[PDB]
Amino acid sequence: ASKLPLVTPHTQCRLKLLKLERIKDYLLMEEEFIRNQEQMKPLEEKQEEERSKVDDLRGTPMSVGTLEEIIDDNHAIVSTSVGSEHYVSILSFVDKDLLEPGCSVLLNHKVHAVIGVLMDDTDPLVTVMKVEKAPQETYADIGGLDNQIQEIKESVELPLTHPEYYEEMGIKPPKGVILYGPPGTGKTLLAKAVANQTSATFLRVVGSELIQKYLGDGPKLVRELFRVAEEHAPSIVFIDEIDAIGTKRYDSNSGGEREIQRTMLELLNQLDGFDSRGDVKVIMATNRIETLDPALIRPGRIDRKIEFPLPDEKTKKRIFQIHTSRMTLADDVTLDDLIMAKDDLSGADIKAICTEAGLMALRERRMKVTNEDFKKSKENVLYKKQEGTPEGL
Amino acid sequence: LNAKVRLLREELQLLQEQGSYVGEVVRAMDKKKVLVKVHPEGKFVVDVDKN
Ligand SMILES: Nc1ncnc2c1ncn2[C@@H]1O[C@H](COP(=O)(O)OP(=O)(O)OP(=O)(O)O)[C@@H](O)[C@H]1O
Ligand SMILES: [Mg+2]
Repeated sequence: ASKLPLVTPHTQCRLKLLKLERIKDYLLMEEEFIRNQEQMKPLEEKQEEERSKVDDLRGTPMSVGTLEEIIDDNHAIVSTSVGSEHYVSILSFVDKDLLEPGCSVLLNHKVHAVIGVLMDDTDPLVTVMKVEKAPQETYADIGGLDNQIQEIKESVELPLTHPEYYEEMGIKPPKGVILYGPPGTGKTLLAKAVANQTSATFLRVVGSELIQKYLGDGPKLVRELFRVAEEHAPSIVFIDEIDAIGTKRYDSNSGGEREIQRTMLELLNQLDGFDSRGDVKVIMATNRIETLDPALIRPGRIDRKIEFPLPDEKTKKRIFQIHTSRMTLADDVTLDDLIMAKDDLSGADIKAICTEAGLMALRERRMKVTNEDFKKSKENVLYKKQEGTPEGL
Repeated sequence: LNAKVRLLREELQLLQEQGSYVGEVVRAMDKKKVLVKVHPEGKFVVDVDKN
């Protein structure tokens, strides 16, 4: 509460013990003094009737205006509801830390002096963008990533959890992370897991949502997305499917390509530009990283680049177990037979296999899923391959 | 009948009392105050009668 800034070594040290012991001693003195003085005289009546004078000063029918500009000398230009603007005086009982252009102020009825400020709604974009606890699951579900989980933790979680490690070495944490891999490997899953396991305001936006239909709205959306990310203390901004907005940036293009490029430039500036970015961490996922902009994924912009490979032999078993955990199975399931094939199977493919097997068991009315059911579901899932056989091979 | 006549005789000066604005309540707050939108005017932070 506006307490002294220790600014001692800032690492556990005897100097930091001494500065802290001193604060405790002074606080003990103040507490004893206030307690004894309250016992001697309550002063509750004195504290009251000052509020009565304040209420007298601010009449009964307080009007709601809109602060427009502070002349910085306890004066302001405030706009009434009709639209008129008045040059009034900011009285002394109004908490001036709340005043900012556009705030909803309370104005005196006769003299229009600023006599208070009203709280404002809490959804610029926060309710739309924030994900709350990720409905999917905690870190338990993710299977076989391990090293990628460790990298993500070292990027986003560790700075908030143990910052002393960074402050000791004097290095600032890595700026951002980009998750790249073939479609269906777990980028969004890991992002959601860290979102639900973290203590910071987590925001998610899909790149297709930044392709607005009106000029300048994509840039405005990115500007406001990063605007309500410093307003919410520590935050993590996860721009899923960046490939939609970021691209090689070929100059010779016409149409909405120019607007997409301008949106990308605004995002670039937000990631690293003239101003300091405060305390905000950026995660990005992209099935296709080779088509991105070198300026967009340059080191100072995105430090860490995590690769998500297709599950090979045992990660596959782990996902199968995880997705069949809450599902009764007959004692004839050859999950090893299912996974043994080198079919480039993805985790999303495994999830679809499990869901379809359960669905067809339900269709047949059975009470347990069978190995033949799993095999037929897998065959149906792998039926969605397409392409040409001889071509390319 | 007498009460009717008396009411109709005091009604002439009862009808010159000012009307009352009709507003839409946004949310109660504070000690006893309320936030009200008096259309077409702006909002107000008004008190509440003791009743
Ligand atoms: N290793 C894994 N463990 C558990 N589930 C997985 C794993 N890999 C993929 N999945 C499943 O894949 C489903 C698809 O979402 P996921 O987060 O995996 O996609 P993605 O890798 O981000 O894909 P895309 O690149 O298309 O966005 C998730 O619901 C999750 O159930
Ligand atoms: Mg994804």
